[PDB]
Amino acid sequence: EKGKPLMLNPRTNKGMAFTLQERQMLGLQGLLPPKIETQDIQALQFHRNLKKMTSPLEKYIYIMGIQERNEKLFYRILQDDIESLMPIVYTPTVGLACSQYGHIFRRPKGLFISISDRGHVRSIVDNWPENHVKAVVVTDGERILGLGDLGVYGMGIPVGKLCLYTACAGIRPDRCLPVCIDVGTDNIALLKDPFYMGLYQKRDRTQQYDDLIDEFMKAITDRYGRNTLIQFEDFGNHNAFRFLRKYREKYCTFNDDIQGTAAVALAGLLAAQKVISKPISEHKILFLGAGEAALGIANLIVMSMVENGLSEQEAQKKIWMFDKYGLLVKGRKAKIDSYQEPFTHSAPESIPDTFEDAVNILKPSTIIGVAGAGRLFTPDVIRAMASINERPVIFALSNPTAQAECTAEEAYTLTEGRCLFASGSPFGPVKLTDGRVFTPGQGNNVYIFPGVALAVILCNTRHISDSVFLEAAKALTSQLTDEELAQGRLYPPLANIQEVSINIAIKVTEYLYANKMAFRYPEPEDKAKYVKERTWRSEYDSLLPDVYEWP
Amino acid sequence: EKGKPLMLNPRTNKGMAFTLQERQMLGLQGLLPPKIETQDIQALQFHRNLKKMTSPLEKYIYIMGIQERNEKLFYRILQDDIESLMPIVYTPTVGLACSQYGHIFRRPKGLFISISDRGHVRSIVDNWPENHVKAVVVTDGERILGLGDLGVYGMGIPVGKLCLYTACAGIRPDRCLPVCIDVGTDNIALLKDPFYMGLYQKRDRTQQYDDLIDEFMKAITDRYGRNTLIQFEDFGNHNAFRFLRKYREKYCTFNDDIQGTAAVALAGLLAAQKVISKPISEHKILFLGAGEAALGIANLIVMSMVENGLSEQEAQKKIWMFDKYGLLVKGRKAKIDSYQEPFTHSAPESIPDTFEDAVNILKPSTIIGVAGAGRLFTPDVIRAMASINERPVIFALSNPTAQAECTAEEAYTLTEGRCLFASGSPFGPVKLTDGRVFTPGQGNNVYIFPGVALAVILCNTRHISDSVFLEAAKALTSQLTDEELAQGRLYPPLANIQEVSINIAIKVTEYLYANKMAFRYPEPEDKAKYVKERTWRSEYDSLLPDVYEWP
Amino acid sequence: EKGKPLMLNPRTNKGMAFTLQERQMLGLQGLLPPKIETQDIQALQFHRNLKKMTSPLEKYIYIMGIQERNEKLFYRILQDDIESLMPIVYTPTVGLACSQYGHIFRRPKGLFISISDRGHVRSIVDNWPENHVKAVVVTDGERILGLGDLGVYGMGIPVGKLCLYTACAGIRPDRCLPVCIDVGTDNIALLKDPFYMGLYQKRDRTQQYDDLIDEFMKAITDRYGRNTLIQFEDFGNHNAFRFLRKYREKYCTFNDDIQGTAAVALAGLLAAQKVISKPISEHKILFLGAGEAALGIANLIVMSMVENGLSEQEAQKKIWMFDKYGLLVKGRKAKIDSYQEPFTHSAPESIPDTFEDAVNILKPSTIIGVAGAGRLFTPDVIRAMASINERPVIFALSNPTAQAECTAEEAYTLTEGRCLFASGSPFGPVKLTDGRVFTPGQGNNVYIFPGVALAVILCNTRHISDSVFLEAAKALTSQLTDEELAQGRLYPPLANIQEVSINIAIKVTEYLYANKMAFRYPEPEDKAKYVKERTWRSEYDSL
Ligand SMILES: NC(=O)c1ccc[n+]([C@@H]2O[C@H](COP(=O)([O-])OP(=O)(O)OC[C@H]3O[C@@H](n4cnc5c(N)ncnc54)[C@H](O)[C@@H]3O)[C@@H](O)[C@H]2O)c1
Ligand SMILES: NC(=O)c1ccc[n+]([C@@H]2O[C@H](COP(=O)([O-])OP(=O)(O)OC[C@H]3O[C@@H](n4cnc5c(N)ncnc54)[C@H](O)[C@@H]3O)[C@@H](O)[C@H]2O)c1
Ligand SMILES: NC(=O)c1ccc[n+]([C@@H]2O[C@H](COP(=O)([O-])OP(=O)(O)OC[C@H]3O[C@@H](n4cnc5c(N)ncnc54)[C@H](O)[C@@H]3O)[C@@H](O)[C@H]2O)c1
Ligand SMILES: NC(=O)c1ccc[n+]([C@@H]2O[C@H](COP(=O)([O-])OP(=O)(O)OC[C@H]3O[C@@H](n4cnc5c(N)ncnc54)[C@H](O)[C@@H]3O)[C@@H](O)[C@H]2O)c1
Ligand SMILES: NC(=O)c1ccc[n+]([C@@H]2O[C@H](COP(=O)([O-])OP(=O)(O)OC[C@H]3O[C@@H](n4cnc5c(N)ncnc54)[C@H](O)[C@@H]3O)[C@@H](O)[C@H]2O)c1
Ligand SMILES: NC(=O)c1ccc[n+]([C@@H]2O[C@H](COP(=O)([O-])OP(=O)(O)OC[C@H]3O[C@@H](n4cnc5c(N)ncnc54)[C@H](O)[C@@H]3O)[C@@H](O)[C@H]2O)c1
Repeated sequence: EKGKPLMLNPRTNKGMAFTLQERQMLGLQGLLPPKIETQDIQALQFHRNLKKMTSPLEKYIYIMGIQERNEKLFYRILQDDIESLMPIVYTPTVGLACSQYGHIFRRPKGLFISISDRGHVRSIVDNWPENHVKAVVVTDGERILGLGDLGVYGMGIPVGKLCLYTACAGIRPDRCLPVCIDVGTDNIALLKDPFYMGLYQKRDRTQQYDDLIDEFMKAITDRYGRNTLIQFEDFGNHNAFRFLRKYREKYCTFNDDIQGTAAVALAGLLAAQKVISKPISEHKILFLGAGEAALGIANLIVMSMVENGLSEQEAQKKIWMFDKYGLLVKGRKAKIDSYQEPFTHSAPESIPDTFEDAVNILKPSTIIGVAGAGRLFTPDVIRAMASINERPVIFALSNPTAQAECTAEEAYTLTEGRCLFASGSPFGPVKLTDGRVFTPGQGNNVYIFPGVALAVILCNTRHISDSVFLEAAKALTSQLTDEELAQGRLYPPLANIQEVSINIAIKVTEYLYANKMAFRYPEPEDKAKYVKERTWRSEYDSLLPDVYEWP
Repeated sequence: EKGKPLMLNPRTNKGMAFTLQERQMLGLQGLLPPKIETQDIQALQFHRNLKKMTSPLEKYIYIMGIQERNEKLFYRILQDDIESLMPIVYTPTVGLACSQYGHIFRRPKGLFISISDRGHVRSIVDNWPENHVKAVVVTDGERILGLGDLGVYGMGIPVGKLCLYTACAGIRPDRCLPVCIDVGTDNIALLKDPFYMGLYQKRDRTQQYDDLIDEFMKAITDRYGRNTLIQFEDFGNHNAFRFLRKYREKYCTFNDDIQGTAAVALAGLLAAQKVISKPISEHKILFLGAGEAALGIANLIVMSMVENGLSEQEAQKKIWMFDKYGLLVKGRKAKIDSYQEPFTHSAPESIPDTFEDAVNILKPSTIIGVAGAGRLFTPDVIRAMASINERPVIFALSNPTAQAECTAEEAYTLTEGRCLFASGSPFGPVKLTDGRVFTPGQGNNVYIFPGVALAVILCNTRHISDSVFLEAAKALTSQLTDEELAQGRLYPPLANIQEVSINIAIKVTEYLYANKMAFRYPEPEDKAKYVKERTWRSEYDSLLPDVYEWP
Repeated sequence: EKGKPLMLNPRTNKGMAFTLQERQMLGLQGLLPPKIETQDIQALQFHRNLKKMTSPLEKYIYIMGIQERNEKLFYRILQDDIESLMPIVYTPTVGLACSQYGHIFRRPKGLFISISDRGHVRSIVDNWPENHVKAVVVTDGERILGLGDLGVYGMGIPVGKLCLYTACAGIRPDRCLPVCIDVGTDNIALLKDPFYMGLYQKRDRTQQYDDLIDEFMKAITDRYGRNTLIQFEDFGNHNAFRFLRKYREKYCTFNDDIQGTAAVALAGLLAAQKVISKPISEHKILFLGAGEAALGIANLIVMSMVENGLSEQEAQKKIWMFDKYGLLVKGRKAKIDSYQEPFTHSAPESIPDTFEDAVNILKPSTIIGVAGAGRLFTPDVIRAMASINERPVIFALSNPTAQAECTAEEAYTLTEGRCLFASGSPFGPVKLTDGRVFTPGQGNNVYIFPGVALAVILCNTRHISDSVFLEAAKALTSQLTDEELAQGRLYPPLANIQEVSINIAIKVTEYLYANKMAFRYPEPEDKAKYVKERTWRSEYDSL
């Protein structure tokens, strides 16, 4: 294939980096201006132009323009300046982009499956032109973090996340399939817009909803394979969580809100445990929240303790949960689900009404907040920890920032800089009155999903075990240098997310083979060389035909 | 477009004549054996192989195999050895090929329009992939010369004739469309064959026949234009002749049996008139036959005399016709059609019963036989001419050989080598008893259809006048050299059919412009250079991309 | 995809059998005659046309004509009349067809890699349009059995063999890559030919040649994967045997003339054993030839014996070899390879000068002829075996009839119909004076290469062990029914080559999974169903 098509296909288009010989031999001569440049100077021109613009939204449009024009240039510039541009391509900007610029550019990307297509979903899946899809990321656009129900404009989130699959772990773009399921929207801003690109109905919440996600799962799987990696993104928590439970064993699926959070959470505790060298039986964890997030993080703490010499039942007894109804204790007015049982214990003689009370009586070394209620780590709660512990561990994991349990500012000032703090929220550094400055711990799911996704795909793995995320957690924290642990870092620098994501992938690859969950044989002797060699790269290929004389 | 497709398209395939650089740059390297040859040595290999085989049928299969593989090589070898291979590609072999090898190779070529497709013929025409069809040749396969009703196996005839359009006049192959109309067959050899490729019914002879040919004419014309050249080939004479009359004015159409015969016939008379210098009023023509052939040849004699100083009514009086019912004379038992009127005259006082009688009483300088009855030029008839004339002109034009009015052998022996003889039939040389050898005149429609077709297409002419064939006749005979006229040649050597066909085309081009029947403007100053420059040629083009350094 | 290309593509072209529905839908109405047919009518039409063709060479040209126009129809008619058309498409008439091919017709197919393309073999491999090649057959065409050095015209043989891969074992044609390596030719009649299609040079036998083969192996493997089955065919006996040794551990490779021959020979010997039940102790095998053919048969025989409770070197003691310098014996004047050593034994008191003398002293139960020197199984040799043995086994395997060690005629007559005889030659039935009628066994590599190939591809096997060929030999003989063994058949009928080939593929698949040589996971539970439902078929698809 030669001529114009080479230029209109972003997967092969090199633009001005088309060699003179390439332009002449492939019939491009005259279709480009008469000047050869390299990926280097192409990339340099873009970085320079991005430095002139200041709006994140404007940066999104500019860089997503390239992704449609020149695939390899897009992933060069993305990887050149990854810490700055991960927040532009993905959260928080992608959500802001979808909402505002859905109606104006109207450029279709990925696959749209509406409830109108019940019974014929296989035939919609058959229209996707790529034959070896390895990674599917799907949304119904119900809960875009910090905006809400954006309907089909949700498509932007799977696209953005897949960009990071490629940028961070070098997963092949052609092997990725962003999907948007349209069951309606509850947002009258969209239902009353004559220019809305989605179905004009309230979200279908009937059995037809559950049957369509079922049909989609079957359909993707029947074309691409049983081992096809599937993530649900910005679904309603109730849907996302019950779907993880329904499909986790039948399909190759994992969920960032539960399992990525658990890996990122544990990674941070493990980092905290390297500076504070506090012994295993000196440990007691108290959760604000007892939902799927708490259960997921808790499960992974239990499993970590069991690998370090404790017993499942010993590890469990070091973990307490406090939900809406208060502390979770054997025999109480409020419900206790059978997944919560393992962390529901015999009451201590004092029973608390507030979380503050619960801290004072239990005296935990670590509080983890996953309630999504708001500032429930109140100064009295933060103050009480500083009192009970030399170095208290305070994780305010609830997102977004409004829902977070406490700020970095109020966490560090009220413990006079002695707490080991992490959040999902982006808090800036905080300056105490003695002069010294604290940069808080920022837990980010991008630490986990790229490396995990790459290992599962490269191994042809069909089931993602809890131990994957355990192994992910250890792999992340094992990359913190002794110099970095002394400066109070709980998480590697995002600038190194590539090296980080690949080492996690090598270590999960090692785990999946060692435990007979890989189907890619023969098994490699060296798992490092196996992955470092199957990563997609942004360097331009030669498209030059091989001309040579005959001796 | 590059790679395998270049090789599977016979219009671009060069086979072993693909340059090393072409093979490397276009992605053919390894798809061909590792040896470069030229058209020269390709052509040489074929000629050498054809010399080892002796059956015309075997020569047909071998050479038609190339036409499907390598278009330009096919037209090189065809033109290299044109006198030998015109009879293989076309009549008489093509008819013999169709019959025998229709059922075995079963390779579809050209467009099939069946009576099953009444009302939807435009949509069948729309399936032909070439957009600028200039020349259409169509059969219903009813009367293959010297075989009969071959049904859809008739397709071979239009294909073969189009081969000669290209070989003889350099008309573009891509601009040619062979067509086969299937209305059934009356041949039970085909209707009882389970492997027959055509419709299983007797030929439809109802109004639906006339309506389908109408719909086909409209359809071809509505896609390709009003100026699109159309010939009917091996239709039943009644159909071929009444269709010429119905469409001749509405459409750009001409018929070889009537108009090609008239041009070839007149060309021969004009040649005879250069050696015998017998004056215009010393001339009297007697026809055996008074049908469309006689009328067509007669019309063109009248028009030739009128250009030389006679009057339409004077010229007519020099022409007599003798059909089944005898001599055509004002007031006789038998019918006289209004087209026959002009050559129906007042009776001479003796009235003949036999053609022999008619010769003796009228004493014509020329007898032309177009009756299709058989040996009606009996020795007494041939003898009577030798008696009445120093050099009698005897044209036995009825085809095939069985239907011919007399042989060359019996024509030359019974006039003791004094007759100027021509036939449509291929008679070998004839040796008289005084030693000397006569090569007879062979009239061949290939003298006329290539040159005429090229002029009409190159001029965007919409109507083919009688004067075209007049001009064709003069153009043919004007090419006989004075040396050739002394040896008794009535027709140029077939070995030079290319030069001959192109000069005819130049001279018809001159006529069509001079008489405002051309639509291609601006009109060229020099009509020779206009045609010599628009001829398709068999030389291979370069497909090499233009690689060059930048100064 | 649409219209004319759909007809010009032999993979898709159904010809007259394109349904009205398809024609309406795919823009074919008008491009085809009115008539609509079924594959049954096309095949029947074709079988009739072929029967009035007189020459086996005229037949080749007709059927290969269909192969270039309608691939489905080509494999239908081939499978329909598989026994008669097998020797048309392949051995022997493919060799004769090659001899006078590339002159009159000279259509190109497969992949041509020149010694001129040195260092650029990857370009050429990348020019092959198919993306999922699983089966490569390669030749340099130095040793076409019967004709010899046919240079670049040897391409016809890989093409011939891949046709049998598909016809016999239902290996997908679009996953087959015939390859001809052009390194020059020593054929003088062919170098002087101006219309020859190869390099006008003598065969490059330098290091450049060995490097080219290394580059080919690496190129095929880089594009299509390390799994890719690579089969060498009609290579020089010198190169084929040494390239097998070199590559068979590194890549997924086998050689038909060594490992295929070995497997078919053993299968015959094993069939002979069910008939006569000679106590394994009494077995004594004497080869005419000590070539890599003999070494391949010998290796598989000891593996059979070891598997039936003999120790390795105790089995080797039962096998004697005799070449151009007489019996292979310890401290002999002539030269012995390190692969010939295990079948080189201490000298018996009297050292045989002649093969007859070798038979009388050693008094063997079986004689295997693989010397390609002609009629060395002399009447006196055949009478000796008849006298020493109740049921003597005589295998005359030198392939071209004229250089077979003996005839069925000679074997059955001079043995009073007591001998179990196989050859590689197409000998007819033999009628003795006592009125009994003997049908000699025809050993044919087609019993093995199809089923083995399918199994290795389907199991994503990377190394093909000696045991695969031992298991294939056993799989072949087990196809023989009690009636067939009673009638004294040594091979199953060729008419059933498909069933035979697919049963062999199933047994080899079971062995490969059982011995951790299959890398296709998940492991199937029903191997017979796994293989049967993965075979490509001649049945037209819907478009
Ligand atoms: N590059 C292509 O255009 C292409 C397309 C189809 C097949 N192939 C060939 O087929 C052969 C078979 O593949 P294999 O099983 O050896 O692959 P593999 O064993 O190298 O990889 C194991 C699995 O991971 C996938 N994979 C590998 N690298 C990846 C990446 N960067 N992103 C996402 N997924 C990735 C594969 O599809 C496979 O499912 C390969 O040798 C390849 O050359 C190539
Ligand atoms: N903005 C968003 O898009 C969004 C929405 C929902 C959840 N989330 C995040 O995802 C996670 C999933 O939450 P979930 O589905 O388990 O919610 P849930 O209500 O099912 O469970 C959350 C837990 O917090 C507890 N809780 C609620 N209010 C409380 C209070 N005032 N005091 C103490 N405990 C209280 C609940 O009892 C429960 O145990 C949350 O941690 C949240 O950070 C984000
Ligand atoms: N060669 C191609 O692929 C192609 C296709 C379409 C259009 N064109 C271009 O469109 C322009 C317009 O054409 P034009 O009106 O000047 O043509 P023209 O005036 O040279 O020819 C007059 C007519 O005769 C036809 N013609 C010319 N040479 C012919 C041949 N060898 N056989 C049969 N028919 C022949 C033309 O189609 C036209 O109808 C041309 O300059 C040409 O380059 C080229
Ligand atoms: N074999 C074939 O495929 C075939 C078939 C028909 C015609 N042709 C040729 O095409 C031409 C067209 O013929 P047509 O359609 O005008 O036929 P027609 O019958 O319409 O006219 C032929 C003329 O010959 C005359 N004729 C017939 N028998 C005669 C006899 N015994 N004596 C004197 N005159 C006699 C007729 O009266 C008539 O004037 C013929 O000249 C013939 O050579 C060939
Ligand atoms: N189970 C069935 O009924 C059935 C039948 C036909 C195809 N399939 C296909 O098999 C797929 C499974 O994936 P896979 O292709 O990796 O496993 P597979 O079992 O189809 O592959 C086995 C190996 O042999 C190859 N192969 C299979 N059939 C072949 C043939 N006839 N000729 C040559 N090579 C052949 C394959 O490329 C692969 O390397 C399914 O997605 C399905 O589409 C399944
Ligand atoms: N069984 C089958 O279906 C099958 C298949 C393919 C090939 N073959 C045959 O395998 C044979 C291999 O032999 P090759 O010709 O390639 O030579 P080779 O070098 O492979 O082996 C021939 C052996 O015979 C010996 N030899 C030569 N002349 C001799 C003589 N007069 N007496 C005793 N020994 C002699 C040689 O020294 C050598 O040891 C071929 O003849 C070929 O026809 C058989």
